[PDB]
Amino acid sequence: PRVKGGTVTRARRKKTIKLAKGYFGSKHTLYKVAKQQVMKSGQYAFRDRRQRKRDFRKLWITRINAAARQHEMSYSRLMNGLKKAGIDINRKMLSEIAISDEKAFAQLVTKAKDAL
Amino acid sequence: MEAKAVARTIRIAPRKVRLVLDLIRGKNAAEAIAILKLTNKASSPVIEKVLMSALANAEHNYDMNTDELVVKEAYANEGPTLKRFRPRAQGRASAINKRTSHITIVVSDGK
Amino acid sequence: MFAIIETGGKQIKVEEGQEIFVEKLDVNEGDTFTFDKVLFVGGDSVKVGAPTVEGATVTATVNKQGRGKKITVFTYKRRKNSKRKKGHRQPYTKLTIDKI
Amino acid sequence: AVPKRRTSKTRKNKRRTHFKISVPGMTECPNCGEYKLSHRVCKNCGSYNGEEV
Amino acid sequence: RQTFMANESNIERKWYVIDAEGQTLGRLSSEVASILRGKNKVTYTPHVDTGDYVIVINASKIEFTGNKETDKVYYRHSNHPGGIKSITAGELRRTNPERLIENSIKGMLPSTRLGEKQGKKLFVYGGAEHPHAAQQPENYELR
RNA sequence: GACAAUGGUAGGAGAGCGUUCUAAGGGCGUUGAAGCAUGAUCGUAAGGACAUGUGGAGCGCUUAGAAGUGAGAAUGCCGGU
RNA sequence: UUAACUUGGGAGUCAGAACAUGGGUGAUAAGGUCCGUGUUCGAAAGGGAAACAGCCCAGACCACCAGCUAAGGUCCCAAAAU
RNA sequence: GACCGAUAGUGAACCAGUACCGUGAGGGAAAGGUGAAAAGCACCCCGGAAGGGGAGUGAAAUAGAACCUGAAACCGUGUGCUUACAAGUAGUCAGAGCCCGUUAAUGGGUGAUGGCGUGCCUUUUGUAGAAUGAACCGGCGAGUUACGAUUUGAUGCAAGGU
Ligand SMILES: [Mg+2]
Repeated sequence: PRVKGGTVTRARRKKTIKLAKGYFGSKHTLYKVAKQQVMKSGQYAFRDRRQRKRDFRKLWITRINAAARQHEMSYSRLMNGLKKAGIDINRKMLSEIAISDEKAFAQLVTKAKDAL
Repeated sequence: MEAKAVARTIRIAPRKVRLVLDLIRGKNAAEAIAILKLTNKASSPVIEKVLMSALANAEHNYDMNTDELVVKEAYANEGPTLKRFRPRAQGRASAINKRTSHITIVVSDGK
Repeated sequence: MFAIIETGGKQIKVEEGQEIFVEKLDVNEGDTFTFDKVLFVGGDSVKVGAPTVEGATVTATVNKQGRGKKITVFTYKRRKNSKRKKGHRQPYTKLTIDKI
Repeated sequence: AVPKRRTSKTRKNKRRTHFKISVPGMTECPNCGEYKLSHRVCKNCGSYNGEEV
Repeated sequence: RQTFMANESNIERKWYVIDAEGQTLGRLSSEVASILRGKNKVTYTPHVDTGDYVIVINASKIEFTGNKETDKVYYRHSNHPGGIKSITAGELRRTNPERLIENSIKGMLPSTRLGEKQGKKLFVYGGAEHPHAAQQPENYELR
């Protein structure tokens, strides 16, 4: 029996265009142009879940380095002592202590100089 | 309370109409009759003859006065073409698209 | 005050009356959980400060356990016929902090 | 020489910013009480009023 | 989750004036291009304007070691054909010492939508006075 | 519950969604079907529902059968712009 | 430590490229051309070499705003020792 | 009739080998649908007329002979956020400020500023390639059946099977 091409070329070419709303100009209207931007906007996102984890570490190290220099110590002298003086567990997301409570961040700097 | 009078499939183009309909939008209805009677284009008496039907269907059969009326929206959509050809040189032929237009004038009275 | 807990291979700065993403634990809803491993507990005046300090435990109370938003994972390569397409919902656990 | 690309709908609508007509520059014909185009006579009853035509 | 993002009404930016006498040219312009980007402070984030306004006085007494006074040249072009123009760092100290430091610093600033706004927190003066006494600066002992 | 594996074009092997039609068992439909339109929903993928609007008489589900069985490109072919 | 031979079902391929190292031909010429052994690209993403299939470190099951390291790096652009 | 349902099945569901092309033999398309019943819009009003808007027939004219449902491309009119010192394969991930309020879930629209980022196929030792192809949207458009051959999976019997 003749299988007529039914309502599957409606629906398959909506659920790509509806993913692609918010794009400039013709990249949200036409099929072929908004198709091949959806294939690249799920490829850019795949290397940006892997890059997000290592570019928020190029920021936490920047804040700690701009915290120990006012106590007159390097950064590389700060994550040396806190592995060697204490067994203060390696954490750099918890440079939130240096922002919030400067009185709390001062006693760590005391303990780092104490056994180095 | 608001009226309208739609004229459709007028022989004139759809881009040469909406230069004149751009000019009278949001203006008092007493002026806009007498702006279309001073411009020297080709679609001024055509638009004028349909503005004077939204100003007679707003006084008759709704019974509102024609001293307070204001043009709320006036827009020109597109009607079907008439594809005729033109015999061009070296045995070729090019297609000439005579387009037609729909004209809609809607007056209001601020209520 | 505040304290630093260690839950899912990573560390969370938490104070009081606070709700959190934590990756999946083994409790039903309406239960009570206990973090026996705290690191730097104390605000301005309260201090201990220690390598994996002992004695202080932090409680919690589970509000719901569910799944995050679907993160569609696509990857193609040009000039070839290669593609892949997946989808993922990382399961979490929402808590509420009752005592330090 | 032919176009190299299809000119878009952003570049098309920008080019006809300056493509329009201007207002006629009307007056009020003070004897009949109509509108007329200035420095012209009236198409109805109407004087020129510096010339009474 | 628990991270901080300092924004348009969560920071202040106070003033610094730096005596630029008796010290070399590119050893000075690193403790200025880091003050303008704001790496002396915690609550440093990208994508906003932290930092401090920096004023430079005594531009006339910066230094050079070796023959940079005669063999460092500043090529610029003018987009007409045959238009390259040369100027040396010995005649630039004497003629226009306000430009010499101001391009020793703006070569060290980032991608140039925000690095145009960071560079314009810098005031370079030739003598020993400055009309910015109404803004209350202080001396900054740079290393 | 331990310890293991999992980049991949030509190509070999496996496992599935969907479309029209027929047979059998059950079922919704003018107190509104198919189709179309909008939506912040569900599954590991193709794909499945449901909620108001338009629409005006026929359509899905479970097991098995049979194919004119799936379109982004062929200076592809007819129609529209 | 974990492959290897045997019998049968189904295709693909027969245009190869740089670098390293033994030699021919050319001029101890070419990103030249023709053979032996090894690697990478072919069919391989990622960090480095400013940009750059073939050079150096290393083989992506998906998620995380945790951790320790390789080639290479620590004034500033640009993470880390003026 | 496990055959087609208006680009299908005859070239042809419409008065088809007909408009139309050729001196001639010969080549050859395009077309379908109001409603259950024409009850197919009396009369007033702007108009030279077309075409409208009321009143009326009808279950509905937002089914009026451009007559069932009415997709996309493409042209319009309105409005919440936004843009006139900036070098853009137009996205992505981090994110202030503003206007909202869904299938209720660690929500939606918009995007000042920062990081990374040279379209898709086809042929290649190798393409962002300034090598090939497509203006865009919609339909149609390619490993099939027969009678044999051989191996594999099933099943019925088995010195006998058919
Ligand atoms: Mg080009």
